[PDB]
Amino acid sequence: LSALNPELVQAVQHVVIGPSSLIVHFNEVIGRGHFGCVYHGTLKIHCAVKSLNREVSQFLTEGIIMKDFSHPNVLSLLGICLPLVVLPYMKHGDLRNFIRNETHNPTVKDLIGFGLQVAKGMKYLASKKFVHRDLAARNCMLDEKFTVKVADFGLARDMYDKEYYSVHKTGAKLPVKWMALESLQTQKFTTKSDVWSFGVLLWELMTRGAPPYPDVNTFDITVYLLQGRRLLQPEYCPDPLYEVMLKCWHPKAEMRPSFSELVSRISAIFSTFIG
Ligand SMILES: Oc1ccc(Cc2nnc3ccc(-c4ccccc4)nn23)cc1
Repeated sequence: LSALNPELVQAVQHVVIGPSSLIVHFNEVIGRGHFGCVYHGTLKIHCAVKSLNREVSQFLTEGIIMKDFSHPNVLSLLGICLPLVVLPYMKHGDLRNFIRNETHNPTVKDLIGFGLQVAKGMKYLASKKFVHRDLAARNCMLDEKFTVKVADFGLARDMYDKEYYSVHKTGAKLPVKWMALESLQTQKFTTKSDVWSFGVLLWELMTRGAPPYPDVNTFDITVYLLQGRRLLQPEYCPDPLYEVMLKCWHPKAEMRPSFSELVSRISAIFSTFIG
């Protein structure tokens, strides 16, 4: 109902996909989230179609807001099929699996570049006052040109790897090993807590997808961090990039670099490498 919407009525025509335009292939699964499976689709362009099972006014507004976001390093929304979430197909899947995959071998320069692309995507999102809440390598994806896109947000938001989410008093399922100290304490999320997660993501990139804090159990991470601890420097992580990570994990949220600063600092480090 258009009356239930604000003044975003004129935008509904652009976000809605007619069921005649979309072919969905329920015999080929390309992701399993807690809210539903995602399937190959044809819209002629290749797409990913997300099922939602395991207010309509609010669902449409979320889609309208999301479709307006456009950056080469942010996963776009193609539209909603009245429902089914229609996303661009990502040939190379999520970033964590890609870097753990022994088929491909990114160089250190390639890995830093993935980091830089994430930073640009987050710089965009931050400029729109959008807090991600769940930035991690598992939640970024690569397309056919190996272009990295910040994903897992808006209508695409889900837990795509349940192992890394812990049940809280609140009952909330939280990615504790990617969370800023203050978020673990208050469960509030800010752009500055996204910056903390970004630091962990950089660590993931430089270890080619190692799990962070393996010998720490769940919410004991707060105890671990408060002992005066941070993730160790990976072998092939350049010294200045480790300094960047430590800045992302500053105990004072407001002292952490902006995503704009991260793009600048990382572009510089990236530029020193060949191949
Ligand atoms: O080709 C595509 C496939 C799935 C999606 C949905 C989606 N949106 N955001 C995210 C973030 C992570 C993952 C994901 C998928 C598999 C394994 C681990 C994580 N999926 N995802 C979009 C396009």
